[PDB]
Amino acid sequence: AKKKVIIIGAGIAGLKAASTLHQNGIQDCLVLEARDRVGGRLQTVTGYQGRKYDIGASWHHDTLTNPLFLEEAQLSLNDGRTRFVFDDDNFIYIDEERGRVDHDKELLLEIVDNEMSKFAELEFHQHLGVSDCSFFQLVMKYLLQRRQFLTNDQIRYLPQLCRYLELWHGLDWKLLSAKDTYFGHQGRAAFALNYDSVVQRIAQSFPQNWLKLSCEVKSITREPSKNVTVNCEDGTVYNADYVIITVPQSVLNLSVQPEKNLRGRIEFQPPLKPVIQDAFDKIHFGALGKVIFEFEECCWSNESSKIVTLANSTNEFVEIVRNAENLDELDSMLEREDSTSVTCWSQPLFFVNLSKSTGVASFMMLMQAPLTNHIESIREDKERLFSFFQPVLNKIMKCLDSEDVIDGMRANKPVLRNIIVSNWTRDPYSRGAYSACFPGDDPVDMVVAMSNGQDSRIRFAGEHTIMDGAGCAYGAWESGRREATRISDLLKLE
Amino acid sequence: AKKKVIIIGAGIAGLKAASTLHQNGIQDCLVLEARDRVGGRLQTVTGYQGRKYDIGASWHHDTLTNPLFLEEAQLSLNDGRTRFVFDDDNFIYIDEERGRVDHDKELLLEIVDNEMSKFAELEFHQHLGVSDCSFFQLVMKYLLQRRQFLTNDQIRYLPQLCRYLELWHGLDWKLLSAKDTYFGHQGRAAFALNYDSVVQRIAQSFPQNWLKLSCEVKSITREPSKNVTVNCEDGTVYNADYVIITVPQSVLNLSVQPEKNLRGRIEFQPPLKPVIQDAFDKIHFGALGKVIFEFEECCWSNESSKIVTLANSTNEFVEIVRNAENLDELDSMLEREDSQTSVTCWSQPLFFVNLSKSTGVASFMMLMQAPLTNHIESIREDKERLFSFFQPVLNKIMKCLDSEDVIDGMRPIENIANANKPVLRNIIVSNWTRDPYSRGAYSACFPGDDPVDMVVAMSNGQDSRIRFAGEHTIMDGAGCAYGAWESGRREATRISDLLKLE
Ligand SMILES: Cc1cc2nc3c(=O)[nH]c(=O)nc-3n(C[C@H](O)[C@H](O)[C@H](O)COP(=O)(O)OP(=O)(O)OC[C@H]3O[C@@H](n4cnc5c(N)ncnc54)[C@H](O)[C@@H]3O)c2cc1C
Ligand SMILES: Cc1cc2nc3c(=O)[nH]c(=O)nc-3n(C[C@H](O)[C@H](O)[C@H](O)COP(=O)(O)OP(=O)(O)OC[C@H]3O[C@@H](n4cnc5c(N)ncnc54)[C@H](O)[C@@H]3O)c2cc1C
Repeated sequence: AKKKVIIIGAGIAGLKAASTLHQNGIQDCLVLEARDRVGGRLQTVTGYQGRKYDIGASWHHDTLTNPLFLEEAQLSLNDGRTRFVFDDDNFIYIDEERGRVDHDKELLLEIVDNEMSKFAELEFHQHLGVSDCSFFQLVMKYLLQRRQFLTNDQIRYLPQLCRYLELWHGLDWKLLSAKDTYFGHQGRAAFALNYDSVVQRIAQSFPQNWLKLSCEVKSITREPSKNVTVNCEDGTVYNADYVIITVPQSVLNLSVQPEKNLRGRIEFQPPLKPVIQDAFDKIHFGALGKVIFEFEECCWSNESSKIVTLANSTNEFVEIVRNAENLDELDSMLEREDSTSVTCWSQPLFFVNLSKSTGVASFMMLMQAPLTNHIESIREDKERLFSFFQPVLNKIMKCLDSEDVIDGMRANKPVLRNIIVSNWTRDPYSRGAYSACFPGDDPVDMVVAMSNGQDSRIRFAGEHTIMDGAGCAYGAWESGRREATRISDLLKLE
Repeated sequence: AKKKVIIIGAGIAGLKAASTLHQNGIQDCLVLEARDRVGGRLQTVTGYQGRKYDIGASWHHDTLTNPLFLEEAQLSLNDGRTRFVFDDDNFIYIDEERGRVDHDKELLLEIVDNEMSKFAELEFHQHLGVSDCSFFQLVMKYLLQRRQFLTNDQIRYLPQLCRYLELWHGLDWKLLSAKDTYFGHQGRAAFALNYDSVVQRIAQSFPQNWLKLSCEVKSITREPSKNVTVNCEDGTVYNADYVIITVPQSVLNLSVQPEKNLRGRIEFQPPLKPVIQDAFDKIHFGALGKVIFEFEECCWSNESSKIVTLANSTNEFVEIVRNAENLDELDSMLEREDSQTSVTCWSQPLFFVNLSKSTGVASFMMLMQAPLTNHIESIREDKERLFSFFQPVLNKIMKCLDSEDVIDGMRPIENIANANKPVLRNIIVSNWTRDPYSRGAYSACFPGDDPVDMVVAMSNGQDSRIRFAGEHTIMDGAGCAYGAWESGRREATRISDLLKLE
């Protein structure tokens, strides 16, 4: 029961940490995972007829700089096996009443969207001391400043188009920090085929007996006797020189709350430092969610792999923008316009057309908080799911030269065979999708507190513990490498 | 004759400087201009049937932050005049063999173009700075690094597509600094209608008797008796407390040469300070050119106002990229290919503005770059040769825009007319490379250039009395009309406040 290093969590951060420790000659380590599987928020599920889908992470982002992707790419150069596809495409944008709205010669929405993004960059990325605000408020500020140079249809539709950013963060635009909204992407993203192959390679790169599944860690204690004690729910006790904690930010947040009996919650003694505890006030957790619609066969146009459905907009909104004297006045007018039920048209949805990129007759749809929570709470009511998404699904088919969807879950018409829904908001070992900023948040606080450790022996890794690739699989992966490398170096000094 | 301020040059920098002096109550100033007109590199010309075109600057750039543009926009709110139109559009890209190549579900050229530009940003914004190279060299590196993630057609057409940036700098991709190639476009640009209204509104805002046209300044002397003496070509001598020199960088560059006989050259006594002379080695001058094609009427598709014809590309290039081991071998393989013809309309990218969609005028405004510009400008009076040169791209554009080949109807006596076909009526060409008072288009970076040196040396002045304004003297809006406008305001405000305080 005496270990060099114990890693809590077998997601990509934990797996890479173990892989790195082995690579550096470190022996007698343990990876403790609460689930009966490795991978954490990397999970590939099976659906209709053995079709595979990533229900967690699915893209390699930032392929110009992503060190994890580059490893996959180099392997692919050496054996010629396909591990990923570049599915970056020209976005189709769909409004309920107007239909297709992308690449329009009069609307030119993509062009004003870039100006909007330039506006956002200029608001923050030249200055210092600028107050943060919601993404919604930033768009309203843009419209107010540029209305003289925008058509009515541009004012109506542009705010709904730019909300695709909600699906980068997993948050509604009024919940989302403007300051953190517009980050740069370092090149195209590559769709993983699939992430389980990445997980399995890393998992196989260290001794297989290090791994302990179905092992929920319940407490971690530092005796002044240097060593760290790790208590598991099964009553097992371990003693380690070092400890790398990779549980999600959301699960870690449970430690600073009194209720002990929460699933996933780790009791720290001595308690997590105030800098760590206070950092939870300045960073939050988004809820990107996924729904997979599996069809019998593709009878729609494969013009694009990328399709976004726009939430409904109004002409009354345009009149309000043109008539408002200032931001404050704009806020008042929009409130009185507001004063129904959430539908599939209440928010933007991002649909990936897998038929074009992978040859599979399915759509992978991304949704955001607060929709994600409501949908995941009914993930087993398939009739109710179909009735909710039916209007957007039918509008999509229409715009893709096809016809209305037929419910075949129990000609050239699309037949829906199965629906798969994510569970991240309800799973106690993830409790949401990934770290995300509300207006006023400062992610650098958490990253600093996390990467400086609780003490020299108690360390942290994971998507929420690093700057580059923050929120992303490659950031989690790098953070794991980081902590293991540090510990490797300290261990050889003995 | 004794003057408070003498301004050399009546371009927008010089005009705004004079406007500013008058606005702040300064009297007895002079604007000495070598040409028989004001406006400098702002010039609106008249063509077929009274159609007007800006043959110099035509866009308000960076409309999010452009202070000249924002003043224009405020004026239109005030007086109901149309001064501009937003003509940013989705680019139509045309290759001679394949036809339209834009927004293509297989090629997706715009997407990898975006990636290349991100690659460029990453290349020159790491903490460790790197050596500059040509835009060409940068593009090749991208292809060599990213070939695993690019299809054959992407490798073939992308490098031709990206060369649209040649028409922003007025420079061939092998002549252009990669470091300065990708800069920030702060919002959409607005097409001016036209820049002559801008010139007239500033020109009319100071006393007309301040202006002296056809007045070439030949020397500027700072008497150790403290004032500045300005000598003109005709022999007229002037004395001033302050002088604002706004002649182009290309003309100012002549001052380091000894032969006084060079047209437009100004003799400085004492000579331009070493920090100024040295800055000329770290900045150069591009040659953006223009050709206007005027048609009888629009019989082409108005899907977009923005059209770019790509220079010819080969599948052989793709094979070379796929088979190269490193950068050195890639250069050798390309240089052999380059060794194994004449210059044509397909030897370089050309940027065509379709004025019919944005302005309702049945004409195209085409932009060209060095080395092509000076060659075309040299034959500007030979319409039939001009037509013959551009005929293949004009025809390819018409086909791609659902029309027919172009008819030469440039001679009125011939009574040429047609319904279905595009009838060319007139061709207008710029002359900025052969005009001694411009000698090119605007400041531009060769690889290794650092424009900061010139801007600093210019903004600090030759001394307290001898100041500089113009597009080449300012960081924000460098090269641009609004940079020149702001620089004029800058030097005049400085002098004006100084004079007020006495
Ligand atoms: C829907 C969705 C889509 C995403 N899309 C992308 C994408 O396209 N591209 C991308 O790069 N990233 C994406 N992400 C983000 C990415 O998945 C995360 O950044 C990354 O998976 C986080 O990995 P991690 O190792 O840091 O944490 P995890 O992968 O969650 O691993 C932490 C492990 O700790 C374990 N654990 C928790 N508590 C205990 C305990 N008490 N005792 C023992 N073990 C415990 C958990 O079981 C978990 O497996 C997406 C995420 C979601 C949810
Ligand atoms: C083809 C072309 C297209 C362009 N497109 C754009 C565009 O789209 N948008 C944009 O913002 N800018 C554009 N520009 C750049 C823009 O025109 C310049 O940045 C701006 O006009 C410079 O003005 P200036 O007053 O600084 O110099 P100028 O306008 O050249 O004025 C300097 C004056 O000095 C006078 N002079 C020279 N020598 C003497 C002398 N020896 N004695 C007395 N007077 C002398 C000259 O006659 C000249 O009129 C373009 C330029 C060209 C050439």
